[PDB]
This record gives sequence, C-alpha cells and structure tokens, in this order.
Amino acid sequence: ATVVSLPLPTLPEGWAAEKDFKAIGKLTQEGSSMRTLEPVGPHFLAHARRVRHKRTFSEDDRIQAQAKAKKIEQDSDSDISEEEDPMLLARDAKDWKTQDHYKVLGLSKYRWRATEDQIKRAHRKKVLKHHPDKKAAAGRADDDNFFKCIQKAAEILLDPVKRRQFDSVDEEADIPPPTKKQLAKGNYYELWGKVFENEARFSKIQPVPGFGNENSTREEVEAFYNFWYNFDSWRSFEYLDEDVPDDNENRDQKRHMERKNANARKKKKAEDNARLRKLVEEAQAGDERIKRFRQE
Amino acid sequence: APGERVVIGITFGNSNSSIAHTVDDKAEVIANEDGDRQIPTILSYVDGDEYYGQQAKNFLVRNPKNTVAYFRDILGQDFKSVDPTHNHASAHPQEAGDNVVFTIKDKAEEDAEPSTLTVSEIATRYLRRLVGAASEYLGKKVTSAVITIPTNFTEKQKAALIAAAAAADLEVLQLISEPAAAVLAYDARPEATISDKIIVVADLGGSRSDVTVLASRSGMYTILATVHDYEYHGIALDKVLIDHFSKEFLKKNPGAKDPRENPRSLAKLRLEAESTKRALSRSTNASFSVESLIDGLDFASTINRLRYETIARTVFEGFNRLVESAVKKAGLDPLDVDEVIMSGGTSNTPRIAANFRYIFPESTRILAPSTDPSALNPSELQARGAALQASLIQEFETEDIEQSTHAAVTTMPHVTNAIGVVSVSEKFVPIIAPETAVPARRTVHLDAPKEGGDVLVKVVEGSTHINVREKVWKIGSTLAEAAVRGVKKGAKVEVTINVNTDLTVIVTAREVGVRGTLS
Ligand SMILES: Nc1ncnc2c1ncn2[C@@H]1O[C@H](COP(=O)(O)OP(=O)(O)OP(=O)(O)O)[C@@H](O)[C@H]1O
Ligand SMILES: [Mg+2]
Repeated sequence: ATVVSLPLPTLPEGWAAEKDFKAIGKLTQEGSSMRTLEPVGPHFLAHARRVRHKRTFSEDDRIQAQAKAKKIEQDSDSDISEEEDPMLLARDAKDWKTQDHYKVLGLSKYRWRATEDQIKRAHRKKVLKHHPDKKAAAGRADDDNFFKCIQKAAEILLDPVKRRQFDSVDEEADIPPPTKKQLAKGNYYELWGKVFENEARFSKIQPVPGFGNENSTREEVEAFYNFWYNFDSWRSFEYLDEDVPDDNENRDQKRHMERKNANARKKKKAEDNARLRKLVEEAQAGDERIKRFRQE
Repeated sequence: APGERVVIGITFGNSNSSIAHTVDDKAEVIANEDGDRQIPTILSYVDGDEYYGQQAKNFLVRNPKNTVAYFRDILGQDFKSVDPTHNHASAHPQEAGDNVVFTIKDKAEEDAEPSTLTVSEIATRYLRRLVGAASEYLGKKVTSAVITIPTNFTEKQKAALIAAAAAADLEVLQLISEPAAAVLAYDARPEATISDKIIVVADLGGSRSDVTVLASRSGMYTILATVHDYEYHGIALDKVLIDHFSKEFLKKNPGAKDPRENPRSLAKLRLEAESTKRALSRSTNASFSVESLIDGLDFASTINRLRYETIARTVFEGFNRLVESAVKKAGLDPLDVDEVIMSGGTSNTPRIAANFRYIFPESTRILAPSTDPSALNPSELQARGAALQASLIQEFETEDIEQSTHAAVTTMPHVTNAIGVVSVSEKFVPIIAPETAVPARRTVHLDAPKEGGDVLVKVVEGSTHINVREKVWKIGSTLAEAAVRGVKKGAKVEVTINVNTDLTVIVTAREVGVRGTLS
C-alpha cells in the first residue's frame, strides 16, 4: 500500500447517501483493451494455477477470436510497386552521381515522402530478391552491377543528411510552372496552392499557409504572402560536387577543392533563390485579390 | 520423470549462445571447457573432428569451407525469406526441397565426399555439444532446458527448434522471450521490489537490435510494443573500424593491394577489430596488431575511446532514432518510461548508456553496467532468466505446462484508463494504474483535512496528458463518491479499489469506514 502525502476534499454540507456511497459510473469494454500476456514468471504461474482450477482444459480455439482484438505483428506485400527496370535498366552500368534513385528501391509515388521503416523494409525486400548468393547458379554473377547499385542506393538514402541533400539536388519530380497560357482555365486559387504545397519541402515552419479561394480573408492572404516572401530554405546542392581522393594530403587539399565548391554552390544557391522569387512574383502579379483590395 | 530431471536455461542468438543453471535458487551461468560463458554460435570441422566456440572462431581463417555460422535465423525458414548478407563467410546454402542445406566435410578421411547436412542437423549437433558441456560442468546428464527466443519467431521456426531439440535428445519445457527473461532475471532476485514500472528492454546484439516496451505492474508484464532493426550494430562498427585501419595500412605502404579482396585478410581484420573494440571497452586505451597480414608485412596502431566514438557517431544516432521510433510506436513519451534495461553484449559500452541517460529524464533509471552499480551482465541476463524459469517450473507436469501456456489463461480484459481519487487544496491521484489487467487490487493512504471531520472520497477516471515537458493527470468521468465521518485531525484514510474480472469495482474508504460496489 503506497503512502502519499496529499489531502482529501472536505465533505460538503448536506450530502448523504445509502451507506454514504453513491455509484455514478462504471468501466466499459471501450474503456478497456485486450492484450495477451507472456507465460513467464511466478505470478503468471500462480494465475495459471487459478485459471486451471476455474476452467480446467483451456479453450484456446474459442478464445483465439477474443485474443484477435489486438495484434502486435504485421506483414507487408512482397512487391508493392514492382518496377520492370527494362533490361535491368540497360544492365545499369555503375556510374556514380549520375544514377537515379528511389526507382531502383521501388518507392515511386512516394519519393521525398517516406519513413525509415518503409525504407528499410524495401531495402530488405530488394536485397533478398536480388542477392547474388541466393540465386547465383541462375547467372547472377552478371547482376553484380545491379547489386552494387542496390547497396549504393541503400547507403545514399538511409543516412538522413545524404538523403536530404540528394532529394534537394535532384528529386526529378518537380511540376512545370503553373497556369501556363496553354493550361488556361485551371483555377488560380487551387493549382497555385497545390504548387506551393509541392514546393514547401524546405519550409522552416510546419504550419505553412495555403493560397485559399475567392472568399479568403485579408489577414490570412497577407500572412501567406509574408511567409512566402520571407522564406528560409535548408536546401543545397552537393551531390554534384567534384570528387576528391578519400585519403587526402591532409587538410590543405580539401580546402583547396572546397574553394571551387564554395563559389559554385553560392552562385547556384543565389540562382535558385532568384527562380523562387520569380515564381512568387508571377503569382503576385496574377492574383486578382490584391487588385480589388487596393481599390476598396 | 517428475521425481528426477535436469533442467538448464539456454540463450541462443545469432552471434553467441549461453547456458545457465540454478544454485540455491540463484542463477549462475555455466562456462564450458574453453572457459567461455558467452559461447559463439559457430561450428567448424577440421579432419572430421567437430569443434565449436572459441576454437572454431580461431580456426575460421584456416578452414574456409568447413565453418558454419549465423544459422539461427535460417532455422524454420523458407528459401524466399533466407537472409544471406551475414552468411558470405558461411557455406552457401543450397535449396534442397524446402530445407536449405550446407555442404561441408565432416568425415575424417581426406578423400571422402563432403556431406550435405541440413540446418536442422547443424542446430541439433550444436545443441548436443552445448548439452554435453553442461553435462561435464554439472557432473550429471542434462535432460531438460528452457530456451529463449525472439518474439518474431514463426510457428514453423518454433517447430524447427523443438524438432532440433528432440533430435538432440533435449525436451523443451517452454520457450520464453528475451525481454521476459531479462525482466525475470532482475525481478526474481532477493533484493528486487515489485512495483508499477514502464520497462524498456534494449537488447543490442551483433547482427540485430531489439527495443521492447512493457508495462510491469503487480509483478506481471504486458507487452505494448517491440521493434527489431537489422541495420545498425556491432558488426557495422567492426566494418567501419576495418575500413579506417585499412586506410591507415594503405597510406603507410604506398601501392599496397587493397585488403578487401583477400578473404583471409578480411577475416583476420574483423577478428582483430573485435578484440580491439572489446579491449577499448575494457579500458581507456587499446591497441591493434596484425602479423603477416599481407606479403608477410606487419602492422600495429593504438586507438582511444573518444576517437572511436567520433568515428562511430552515426550509428549512435541510428540507435537513437530506433529508440524514439519504438516509443512512438508504443504511443508513449520518454517522461512515461520508468526503467530502461540495457541487454546484450553491445549494451556494455558506457557511451550508449550515457546517451540514453541524456535522452531520458533523470527520473528514469538506466540499468546498464557503466551507469548503475547494481547492474547485472547484459550477456548473462537472458541465460540466467531462462535458468530461473526452468527451475521454478519444475513442479508442474508436461500436460500442466501445455495447459498453463494456452491462450485461455493468458488473455483477459486489461483496463485501459486509470482509476483514481480527486484531491483539492485551497488533482488526480491514481490508485489503479492505467492499462492494468482485471483484479489488481490497490491501496492508497491519503491525508485528512486540516481539521478533518466529514471527508469526501470522490473516485473518478483518469488519463495521462503531456504538457510542454511535464506529465499531468486529466480527470474524466466520475465513478463513485463516498464519505467518511469524523476523521481525526492529521489521520490517514485508507482507500482500496478492486476491479474484479466480472468488471465489478469494490471501493473502500476506511479511516485508521465506507464501502461500495459498482456493477
Ligand atoms: N566478451 C564480450 N562481452 C560483451 N560483448 C561481447 C563480447 N564478445 C563479443 N561481444 C559482442 O556482443 C554482441 C553480442 O550481444 P548479444 O548477447 O545480444 O548477442 P547474441 O545473444 O549472440 O545474439 P542476438 O543479437 O541474436 O540476440 C556482439 O556485437 C558481439 O560482438
Ligand atoms: Mg542478444
């Protein structure tokens, strides 16, 4: 019995009940939950003694259905998005930096959107199916190139920073400029907002506002404009960087190449900011809400 | 026979195994002929003689085609699900029927055709050797054992294990999970105190990592979650150290051929990196020395804790992301966890234990060798818990065990929310902890008012809520209201809540009385 140094409420005046007790509520099956115990330990053995006394022969088959209420094991599809990879992607000749990703791991329709568990699960499926050890007799020695591709993709994508940089450098899933003259009649209040969510990947604040519709309030539209105007990209493009000897004649050599790398990345980053603002401006010019707002 | 049997506890992992017995109701781990208590799960054949353990690992380099290892997972598994990544060293499994097989030379004569032994045959032989070594240590013939297994062994794998034991003349009384063995190893100690705790079992092995979340109340535990990661581990640290040292060899000898291609060099480097990492765990500084690694040339170096930690930092945050992934999968918060036990060989290293100490608040107790004086060996936890279970279960008969291990006994209505009493001052006090299985009677002692007299005990439902971080209780539906008349000033009021199976709730508030029933 646990002793706790906390005081009880004084009884209000004029309160009574049969034997000074009042029943208000009860526990429900929704207020409970069925989990299954592990048959280990002296207290479980004593509980098993009591149950064997109460029921003798156990109705395992009958209570299996009731045990089914909660399950703590799961299985997944063998290949959710089986990709043909024509001719083994033309035998997928090892070409570092150039090679695409996500498609080899068969996570297409997800790309930047994924979770570690899904990534590892896909990795294991891919390695098991294509591992040379398992199917070597059936001419898998040739598929060593693809196997190295699998490992390179796994290492590039599992580590958070490397995956984030690869995503920014070449997602290969960016939609073209919205509401082009050919794509006329697409709603300016929907297509553009969709582009914003598709291009909010690097947003430093999670509750990103939305374009809205014809009736959207002034405060919200203004906040949306301010947020986009004052952005803060974490993005950068280093997967395409020039290579250097892994064993490098000490610190000096890395700095010497870093020079070129730094000027290239800064100019590139500036150009990316330029394009981003150029889109923001196109949207500001197109948007009609401001034109009515100023006249009023 | 019930009168006469010999039971032991066995832990059987991918990397290593262990055996244990009980002396004077205290579990002790058995050392084999080589003096090892953590016996590598490796088998090797030389001139038709069967060797296992340290001798086999030493002979690994010498015998390329006669060593088999990491076969624990392969047991009871189909060809489609075979995992061959760690099996490159081991002989290539050949798909014969539905049972993959290893082809090795187990005969003594040099011109004999190699045998094609099954994985079941190999597990059987390994269990014979383990039982035999236990037999020499005990002076008696071992007849029974409880063996630990992970929670994700399929029924086919369990059947394969029991068939292997039967072929090894060993009857398995029960299979228990490693988290259950680890918790029992502590709970069954003389000094242990039973109490409601959220327990995280982190079993960090060689080829695998397991994080399991359990609620342990009234000396009985309920599984909330479990995760198993195959990517980050001590073998991966072994590869990164082999890489870095390979670097150093390449720089020291300009032009030297790359170590990776030669299998002999690969095996020598891994074994020596394992030795060095264990030494650096042992103390502040460690040394690495390889003799005739290539072309008869020799090499040495020295490494220290901090540098090793820096070169191995990424795996540490991999373990971190795994542990938060597990807690999120269990729907809990680090403020909700009470104790985290570090199990397995990798758990010994101080840095990981300190890292979990930095992740979790100070109220959480980390049971790891380097952060607690009363901790037990993480490599001995599973084997001692298995031996303790194999000891305590001796009384019951075989049919009795089959009945005690059926679903009709283990399954019962666990009450999700909490039951407590409202305290007011000029707050929810829990009596029945949340997620508690049916009749777990509890009792609290509360303070009387400033002067006392008539006092109101209002029992309500309760739920946990996290406020940004600090955990508070939230009062929900009201269950009962009772009164105690004329309580003395400064006296204590005893309140008992019993939520019997039938879902009947009995409430008692006696001063040291009012009683009530909720159907
Ligand atoms: N003497 C030792 N003390 C502690 N750890 C060791 C020792 N020798 C090796 N190790 C390492 O400890 C780890 C083994 O931990 P653990 O006991 O959890 O594994 P296991 O029981 O063999 O297998 P599993 O991971 O499948 O449960 C490996 O990484 C191994 O390299
Ligand atoms: Mg282990």
